[PDB]
Amino acid sequence: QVQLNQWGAGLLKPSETLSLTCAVYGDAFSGNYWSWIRQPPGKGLQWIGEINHSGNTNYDPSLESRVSISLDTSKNQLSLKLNSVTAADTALYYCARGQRNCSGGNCYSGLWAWGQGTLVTVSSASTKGPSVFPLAPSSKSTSGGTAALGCLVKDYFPEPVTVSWNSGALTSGVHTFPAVLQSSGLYSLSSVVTVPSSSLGTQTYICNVNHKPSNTKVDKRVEPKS
Amino acid sequence: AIHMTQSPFSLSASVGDRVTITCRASQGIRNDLAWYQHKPGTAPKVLIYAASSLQDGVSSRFSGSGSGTLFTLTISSLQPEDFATYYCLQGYNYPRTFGQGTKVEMKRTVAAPSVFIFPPSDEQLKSGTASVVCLLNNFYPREAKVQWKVDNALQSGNSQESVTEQDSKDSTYSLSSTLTLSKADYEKHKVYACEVTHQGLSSPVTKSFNRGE
Amino acid sequence: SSGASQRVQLINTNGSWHINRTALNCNDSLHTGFLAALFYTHKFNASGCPERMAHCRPIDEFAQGWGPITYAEGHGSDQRPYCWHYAPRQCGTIPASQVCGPVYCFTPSPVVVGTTDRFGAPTYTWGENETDVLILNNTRPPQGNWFGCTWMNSTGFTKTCGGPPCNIGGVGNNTLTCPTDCFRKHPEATYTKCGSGPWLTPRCLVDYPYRLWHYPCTVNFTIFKVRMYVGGVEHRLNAACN
Ligand SMILES: *[C@@H]1O[C@H](CO)[C@@H](O[C@@H]2O[C@H](CO)[C@@H](O[C@@H]3O[C@H](CO)[C@@H](O)[C@H](O)[C@@H]3O)[C@H](O)[C@H]2NC(C)=O)[C@H](O)[C@H]1NC(C)=O
Ligand SMILES: *[C@@H]1O[C@H](CO)[C@@H](O[C@@H]2O[C@H](CO)[C@@H](O)[C@H](O)[C@H]2NC(C)=O)[C@H](O)[C@H]1NC(C)=O
Ligand SMILES: *[C@@H]1O[C@H](CO)[C@@H](O[C@@H]2O[C@H](CO)[C@@H](O)[C@H](O)[C@H]2NC(C)=O)[C@H](O)[C@H]1NC(C)=O
Ligand SMILES: *[C@@H]1O[C@H](CO)[C@@H](O[C@@H]2O[C@H](CO)[C@@H](O)[C@H](O)[C@H]2NC(C)=O)[C@H](O)[C@H]1NC(C)=O
Ligand SMILES: *[C@@H]1O[C@H](CO)[C@@H](O[C@@H]2O[C@H](CO)[C@@H](O)[C@H](O)[C@H]2NC(C)=O)[C@H](O)[C@H]1NC(C)=O
Repeated sequence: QVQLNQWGAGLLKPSETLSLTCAVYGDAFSGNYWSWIRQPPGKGLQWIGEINHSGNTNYDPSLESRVSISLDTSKNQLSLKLNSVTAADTALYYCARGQRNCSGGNCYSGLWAWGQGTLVTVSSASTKGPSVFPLAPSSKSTSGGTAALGCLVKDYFPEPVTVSWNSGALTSGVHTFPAVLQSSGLYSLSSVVTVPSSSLGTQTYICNVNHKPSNTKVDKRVEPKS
Repeated sequence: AIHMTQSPFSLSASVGDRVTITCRASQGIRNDLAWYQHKPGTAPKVLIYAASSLQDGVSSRFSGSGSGTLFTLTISSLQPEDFATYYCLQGYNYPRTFGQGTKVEMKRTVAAPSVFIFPPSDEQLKSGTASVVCLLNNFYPREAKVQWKVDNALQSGNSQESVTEQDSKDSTYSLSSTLTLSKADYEKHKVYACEVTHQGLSSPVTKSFNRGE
Repeated sequence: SSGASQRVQLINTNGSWHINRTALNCNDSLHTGFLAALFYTHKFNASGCPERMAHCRPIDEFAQGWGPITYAEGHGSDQRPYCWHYAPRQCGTIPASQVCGPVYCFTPSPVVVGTTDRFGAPTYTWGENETDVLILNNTRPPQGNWFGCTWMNSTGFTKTCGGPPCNIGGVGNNTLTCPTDCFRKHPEATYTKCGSGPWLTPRCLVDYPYRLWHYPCTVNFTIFKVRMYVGGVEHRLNAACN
């Protein structure tokens, strides 16, 4: 089973030029074609363009204006480049190897080997570590033998943030929510965990936030509020 | 441009059902169609190519049929691993065009949300802003409404929710709504009520706190 | 990088398939040459072909298969690659140091796979670089790249990957795991569905230059030009048969 490898800088500010590469393992053979796919957040998969065994390409009419795909057969590397990038080009960019064959009349295509993705956030913001306030458990957050507490990870850029609890000890009942892009341009992730009511005073709940694009670490201890 | 329309956009099914998503072409695409499986976190998988062939090692459940303007993916008995999003894709035209995708969630018994309301931290209020979090935990179905009443003043514009992907194990969605007011405005009012309407609630629930508690 | 190497006169075409991309990691005499590296070192198969081939079976021996075809990721204890019913492990990436000679893969037609780093770019170091590797990972074509590969390792034993093969079912423990065309024992185990290597049928392996090396007891074999079809594409290729 064959899986591809994508490289490239993922954070952009508008009017730069996005430039990924992708190691399609294996030499160009007759009928082989390679293509790039992007998933803008919340939308479906969206086709960018193909380059095939012959070196000629279909692009999307939206992006022809400013896109380009080559295949450097010397290093078995696929290349995607988007010019004059806009903040709307934020998406998850996939590269796919595939085969298209014609039995005379009819033809079939299909993509059998894929990259891993590369999130590309294009946004005029600058990489800022998060502020992590506690979500303190209280009677209004406690109902039952089940109390809820958490961390609100607020105002970070760009997207990838990770929250673990009691330094990866606390597993059960955690929901780290999908972050949101607030009107500032920064992001607000929220991670909660439900724990036994009886243990609030006696078990210690630390949440461990990590925003790697700013080399930021934070271990906020979340405890009850009176 | 050959437009593929895919049906249904969403679909709820149990483990054991037959499931037939379909995909119609604006004009004939011969049978250059292809079916892909997408699960959050993973790359897509081809399941079916040439509209009716099974890619090597894609299960026998997955039948692809159709030709011309009308194509189906059909799963024989739904399997836990099969719960994903499926997109068709034609390879016959100058712009390759996808279907919109079909997200196939799992059906379960109705669950009511457990609403907790979290008040803004004092750590935050010193930075100048106030975040009121309203959690709706482990409910099904996914549809829900969260509204904010600051002293009965229904809000809008200043609220931002986001919902988990269905639980892989208990099939329950969870949602977190976040009011964000400046310190000066949060200081004006008293009651912060998060009102939740969900199918599992016989009548809408409200959790609330007064700015002192 | 690029040996520009001045000029050459006649009518020309492209850059072609290079030799430097062959892993010559061969620990039995190293080499005085290259042909030297492969023979007076490793493949010391003299005459034991009658009793090496003894441990292989006609397809008739094996249990008839019931029901629907599945894929076996077991590959276990099956360690006689010269028999047509070797159920091979699916192809991984094998480090250059464990290969002596060129590596052949079979979209049934045979192709050479060369040495390369872990990012797929060809290396021309005769595979003596440690980070050199042979990226053989496979998927059954009409879509993937080849049904299987055969090569020779650093002590000169033939070793094969491919498939993965088919579990056609069966009555007893004397049952078959089909790596080839089988529509005798199960009427859906064709090569396109189960072929996991050069073996076109129980008694025909794809002829290729090192067939005499990797599968040595098929010397006496007869070579036939046969058509085959793999998801629409015509394959015309020689088969050594018996
Ligand atoms: C050819 O196939 C082999 C085996 O299928 C591939 O090797 C596998 O590569 C994946 C890359 O994601 C490895 O997964 C990783 O495992 C580590 C273990 O610590 C984990 O931390 C990672 O998060 C990830 O899950 C996998 O272990 C590895 N398997 C072996 C036996 O090495 C190889 O990459 C394939 N070559 C291709 C497709 O070019
Ligand atoms: C394969 O490796 C051999 C290693 O020697 C290369 O042969 C050398 O090539 C360089 C320039 O191309 C010469 O300066 C040396 O004198 C050559 N030595 C010989 C002829 O043994 C050979 O070029 C390599 N092949 C390629 C093009 O990668
Ligand atoms: C064997 O291959 C490796 C790469 O896989 C070579 O190592 C690289 O050499 C370049 C030379 O500029 C460096 O920039 C890279 O950083 C090296 N790779 C890493 C990350 O270690 C190596 O030179 C090759 N042969 C040997 C061992 O001489
Ligand atoms: C080359 O491949 C052969 C394939 O069988 C390897 O031989 C086996 O080696 C293991 C471990 O030493 C033994 O337990 C087996 O009994 C051997 N099998 C036979 C039939 O000889 C050989 O070791 C490989 N050489 C390498 C890995 O360089
Ligand atoms: C390939 O065929 C030849 C002839 O059938 C075999 O070689 C001969 O074997 C006899 C024993 O019956 C010897 O006495 C001869 O000296 C051999 N002749 C030559 C010129 O090789 C050979 O063994 C066969 N190879 C295999 C793998 O069976």
